[PDB]
Amino acid sequence: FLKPRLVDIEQVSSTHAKVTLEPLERGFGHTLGNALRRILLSSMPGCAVTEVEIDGVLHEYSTKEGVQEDILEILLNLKGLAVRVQGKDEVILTLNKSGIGPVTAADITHDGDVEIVKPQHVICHLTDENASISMRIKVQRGRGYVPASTRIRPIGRLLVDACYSPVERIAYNVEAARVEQRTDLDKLVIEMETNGTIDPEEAIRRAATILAEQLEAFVDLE
Amino acid sequence: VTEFLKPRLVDIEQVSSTHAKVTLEPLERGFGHTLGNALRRILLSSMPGCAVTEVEIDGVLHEYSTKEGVQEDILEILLNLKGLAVRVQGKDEVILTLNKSGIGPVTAADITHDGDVEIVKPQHVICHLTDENASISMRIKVQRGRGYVPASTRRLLVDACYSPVERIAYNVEAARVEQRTDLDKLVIEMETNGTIDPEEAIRRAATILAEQLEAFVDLE
Amino acid sequence: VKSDDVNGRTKMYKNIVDGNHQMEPGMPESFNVLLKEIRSLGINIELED
Amino acid sequence: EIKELLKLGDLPTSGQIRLYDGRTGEQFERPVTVGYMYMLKLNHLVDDK
Amino acid sequence: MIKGKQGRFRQNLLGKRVDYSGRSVITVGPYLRLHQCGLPKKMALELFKPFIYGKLELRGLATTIKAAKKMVEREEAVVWDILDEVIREHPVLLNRAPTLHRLGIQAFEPVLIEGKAIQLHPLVCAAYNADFDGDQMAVHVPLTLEAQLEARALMMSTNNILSPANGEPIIVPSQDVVLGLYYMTRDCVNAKGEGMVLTGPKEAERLYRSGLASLHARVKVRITEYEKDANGELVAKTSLKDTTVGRAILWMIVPKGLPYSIVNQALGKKAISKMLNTCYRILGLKPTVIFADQIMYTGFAYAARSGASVGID
Amino acid sequence: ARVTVQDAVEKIGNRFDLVLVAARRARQMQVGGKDPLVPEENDKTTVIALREIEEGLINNQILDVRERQEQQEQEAAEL
Amino acid sequence: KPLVGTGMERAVAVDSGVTAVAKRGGVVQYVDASRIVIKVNEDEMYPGEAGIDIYNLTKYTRSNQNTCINQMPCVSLGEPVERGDVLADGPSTDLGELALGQNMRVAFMPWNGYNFEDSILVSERVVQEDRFTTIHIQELACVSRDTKLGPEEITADIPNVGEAALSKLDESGIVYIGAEVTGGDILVGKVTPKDSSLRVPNGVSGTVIDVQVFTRDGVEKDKR
RNA sequence: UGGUAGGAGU
Ligand SMILES: [Mg+2]
Repeated sequence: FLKPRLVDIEQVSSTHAKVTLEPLERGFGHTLGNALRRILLSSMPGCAVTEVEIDGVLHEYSTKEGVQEDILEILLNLKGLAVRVQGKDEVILTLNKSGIGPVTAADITHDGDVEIVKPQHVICHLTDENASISMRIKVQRGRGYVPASTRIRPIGRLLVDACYSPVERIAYNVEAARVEQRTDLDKLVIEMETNGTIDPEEAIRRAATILAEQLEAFVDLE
Repeated sequence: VTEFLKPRLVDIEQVSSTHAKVTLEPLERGFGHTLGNALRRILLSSMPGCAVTEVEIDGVLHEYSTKEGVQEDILEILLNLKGLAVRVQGKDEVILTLNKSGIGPVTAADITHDGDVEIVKPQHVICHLTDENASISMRIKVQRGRGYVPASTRRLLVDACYSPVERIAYNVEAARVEQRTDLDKLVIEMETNGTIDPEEAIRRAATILAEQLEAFVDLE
Repeated sequence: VKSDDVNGRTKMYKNIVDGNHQMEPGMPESFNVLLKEIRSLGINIELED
Repeated sequence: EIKELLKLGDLPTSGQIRLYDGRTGEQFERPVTVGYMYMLKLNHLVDDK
Repeated sequence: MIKGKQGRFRQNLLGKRVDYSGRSVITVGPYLRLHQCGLPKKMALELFKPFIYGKLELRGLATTIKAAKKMVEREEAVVWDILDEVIREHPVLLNRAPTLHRLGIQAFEPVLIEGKAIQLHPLVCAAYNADFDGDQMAVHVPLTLEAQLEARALMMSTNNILSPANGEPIIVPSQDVVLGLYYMTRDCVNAKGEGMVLTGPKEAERLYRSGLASLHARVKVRITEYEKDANGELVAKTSLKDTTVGRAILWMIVPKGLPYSIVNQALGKKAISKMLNTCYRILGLKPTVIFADQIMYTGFAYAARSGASVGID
Repeated sequence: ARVTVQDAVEKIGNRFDLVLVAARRARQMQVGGKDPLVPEENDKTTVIALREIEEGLINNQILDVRERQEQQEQEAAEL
Repeated sequence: KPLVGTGMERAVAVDSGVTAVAKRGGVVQYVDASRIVIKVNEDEMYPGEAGIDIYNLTKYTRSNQNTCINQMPCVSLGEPVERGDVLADGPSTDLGELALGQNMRVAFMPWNGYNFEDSILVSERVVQEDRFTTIHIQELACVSRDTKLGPEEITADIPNVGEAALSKLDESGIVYIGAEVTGGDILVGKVTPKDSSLRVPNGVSGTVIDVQVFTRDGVEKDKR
């Protein structure tokens, strides 16, 4: 049995990448592709936002004066914010902005361990230059989808839904690969669509590590 | 957050010597299906084994014909030889011969011992000889392969079944744990030809699958 | 026991928590209400023994 | 006109795509209709029932 | 206030409202067996409250009734373990809003599920006339021991196989299971794996799974067929038969007594009903129940694998 | 987790007095100090009594004779 | 908005009172999540005491069916508008088009019996992006009845209850605006001479958006 | 609370 090795991590965009596997025996390509796709779409580490506090507002059904968008819409916009923390599993982000103009994610005060993948993301629009907005964004590390109802104190804190999942679209194809003279060798290429927080090769490595760890359940160590 | 639930052989029930049913402790959501499908594909497609691939009989020279004194048809003879399960030590290509005359079923033990090759069930019946004076001289050739190889892809040609596994069926139903309400329980069925026990078949399949991921798991 | 017998209701509830699953039939209160209603029209209803 | 509009994009005219099973990973036979449909959520909730 | 629908006689004397009852929307569950039914955790906790109190008092976690009531209201971890013991073998009565049949109310063995909807067996829904489009069904809990024995012996869905109106069976594969069985048991003129000769049904399943042979390819499979020629004894008969891969695969779930002639055909809805009735006539009740469950599971699985779809073409 | 009753019905054909005798036996188990004859495996008294009835070791006459023996034992302890 | 529709949805959206339609055209001087101010063009502008009309949007308010009604400003700052164009989107409207529901990818095939007769199987992606979440507004009313043995009062101190219940309440016995109440939590004091306090019914868990207090003419007013 | 209609679901 030939051992698959990762040869290309070719990226066509910041959020789109294709990872190819050159050597594969017949029948192994589809098995590995399906298992990898399921284990990537299922469980990957993410860094979605969990909490948000705004000084003016009390409950997320209110409206802030001077802000174009509703507070619920602001929370929904924040839910899609993609951010990666490379040093901590918890961080507090502060956003301060004043004057007329859209409030983009680039306006968030940033630390060394926190970076924004797409600064062009917009949070809310300020229509009156007198009005100002301030937030305390709380970011946690997790996996899967954790609804805001299943958390298990102050009035000011606003709870948002948490969906820690860097990947959102995985597709794979099995193609014939020519190695030396023998045929039946298959090449598996996996096309990924992340939000930019998780590297492709690291994602494949983590997914395969989880798959190998789970295989030890019904087999002795090998 | 990288910790995952790990089952430990919650139930390995042996219906018979060649048939078993395996159950697993609560698995995370969706891991039952992927584990079961991966094991199913590995067992049906890529499992080393030895089986009969072609047979030459001096009595009959065509696929459809008749042998005097043999109540079994020529087609039934191929099925009986194909169902035979044999394991070979070391040598990858060996030819087995069998000659017999007289009334009585031609059991598997009737074949020549031929040294290293072993027959799992000597009671296997190949053909029946209706006449005492009737005789059968047949020569089978076996080799080691991987998976099922139909005769169409391939002097009588019989489709080979290298894999020891006859039937695989995995079923997933919900399991309950106090912390997590939605979890998966994997139920794996097993039907081997008897050369390799079902537990050993599962162990070998899992070992192959985990060996295929050696390069990916780096500095872990 | 589940609808009208108030004595039956309380006895059944007390029996269940004690591990017993007996049942006292009794008489529904709706029937007694009907008896009084018919007696209120000058028609004599009696559960004669 | 619908077929012409589909041909304007890079879509099959028949309107059916070959779908692959999510868990098994093996493609379905008999190409299956796929499209975008406007769906409503009715007031007959379940926690109120 | 005595006569009429609003009077005592119709409204209260014959239509008493019952405690230990609940109502929720129903939804289909294909995982269930014939005798089982889904039941939300909250609904089961509310219905079986006195049993939970009694179990808590017996085990000793709660000294008094007030402590047990508070603990249940807190829905602590121990309460769920106690609940699982209580409803382990306690049938619950399920009925639809219009109850025309005797079968309009049936007893099931409940399984705890998450959500707010009662999961009902697909085969059972034919008798209930349920449609799974906002349909509602009320549940009732038999308290007394005699009532539990009575529900188990008479009202359980496994007992109601034949309708009282006529001898025809009341459970029958209806919509998707019959479509899957019809798709499986069909023949194509040319298909992958045609002309093969197979050892048995297990080989047919292995070939179809690996993709070497199509589900409709005509092949020759050796079939072990059992016929009860003797009174109470079965004699095996093995022979080569000209059947498709799909028919051979379906033969695995068929019980021992039945002949092979039933599976060989195209297996429409009438054919499936006739096969179930034949199983009931020959092998009794328990094999018929197991066969019905196997038929439903296999039909659902192969209908899903078929990917049958409707299009404008 | 008994699913069928037919096998127990074969013992008592009426299937209506089967409910009565099984209820009486289960009441004997769960109210009195009587311990089941057939081995128990985390089952309710319903199924325990039904399984005893299936095995043929419980019947209406058997319950009657057992009650007579208990009555004789009770009257013996009096004197 | 529906991907495929009849085309009259715009007419039925504007012809109802849900959307705010500009009576006089002009430019949008000031826009906000609460209100829109329109600077009227000179030609349409009346000579005497010429001014600018102000559109006040109705934010989250309970409807007859206990559903939320809100106006979303669909115009930006400085964007010109004319007479008869929609300025704010009412409930279930998108840019002046009747948007009753959502359009999602649909496949017609049986799937393991989960869509048996009329059942529908929905991907978890539908739940994840909250594209079918609906707001529901409930109204709970409390009345200070004048029963015998002294009038019933709405006061903070409730006999024989834990301090945790009073923690959510303010010092005046009313629930704070924005408190995440749950079923059974006390909302008002409602102490009767002799206890019966209005509380959230079981199965209800939502934030309290506002409280309205109506008081009889002549009696004192509590601090809240 | 309780009696009436009013609309709706199966
Ligand atoms: Mg319906």
